[PDB]
Amino acid sequence: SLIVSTQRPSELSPTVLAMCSNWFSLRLTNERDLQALRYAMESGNEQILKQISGLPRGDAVAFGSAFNLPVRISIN
Amino acid sequence: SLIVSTQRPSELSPTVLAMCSNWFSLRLTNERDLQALRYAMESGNEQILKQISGLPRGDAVAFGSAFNLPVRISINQARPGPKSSDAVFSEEWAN
Amino acid sequence: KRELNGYVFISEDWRLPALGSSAVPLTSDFLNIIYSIDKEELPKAVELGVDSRTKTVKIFASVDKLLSRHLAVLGSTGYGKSNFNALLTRKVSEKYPNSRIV
Ligand SMILES: Nc1ncnc2c1ncn2[C@@H]1O[C@H](COP(=O)(O)OP(=O)(O)O)[C@@H](O)[C@H]1O
Ligand SMILES: [Mg+2]
Repeated sequence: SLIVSTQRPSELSPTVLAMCSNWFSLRLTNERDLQALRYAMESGNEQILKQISGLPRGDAVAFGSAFNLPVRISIN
Repeated sequence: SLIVSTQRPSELSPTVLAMCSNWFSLRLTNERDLQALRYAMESGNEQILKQISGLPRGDAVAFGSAFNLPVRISINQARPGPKSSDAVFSEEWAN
Repeated sequence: KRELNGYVFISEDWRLPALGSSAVPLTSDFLNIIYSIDKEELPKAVELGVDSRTKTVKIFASVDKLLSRHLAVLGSTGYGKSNFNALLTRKVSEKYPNSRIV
């Protein structure tokens, strides 16, 4: 098991991005991290990604192989 | 006969993918794979290759010299079928 | 247009008719003229096949005009390049095999 909580994953080879099970995206502004996240991000989801600029406090989006369709998750 | 099986055609060698005279293609997941997968076809078109992303389990797309026109075929489930050799965390956590 | 006692086909494409002129279909008699040779290479012509849309008019070609420069035959893999090559070179290169195919 490898669950790495980091903010600079670009130092990891991009080939490993294919074996992940769920993708998380908080407020991202820096070019490299967001570009790497989009580099292996499931197609068909553009509207929710571009609207991140208007996210209120504590708002986030989370989905992946466990979430069949896109969800806006606010953790209780 | 040589049969090539993989899950990343876009990262595969172009000549490896081109040593085929018939085709039976199943689901391919990522969208970025289609960039180099667009060359994979030899006797087909684009109207039927765009529905591989949504192909469910067990179905396939067949085109070649043995078919008049490309078809989407629902292959029957094999009896008996394959088995699994990997456990689940719940079985171990039972103690 | 008429020349002496028959007709001839020209390949100029800026002449247009006038308003109110009637429209007629083309008969096989006028279709023969469009797909013919220049009245002088008839004894030196080879028959290849027939047109597709109407399958009524034959096609002839000049020996000197064909086998004088580069000639190319195209196709696709798994589509008959071997088959089409064999058939076409069979029907074209019978009487005069003296040409070179390295
Ligand atoms: N005498 C014939 N009559 C009818 N069909 C023919 C004849 N000879 C060849 N063909 C057709 O031409 C096709 C040639 O394709 P093929 O040679 O298999 O392609 P490739 O050589 O690129 O694999 C065949 O499908 C065959 O049905
Ligand atoms: Mg061939």
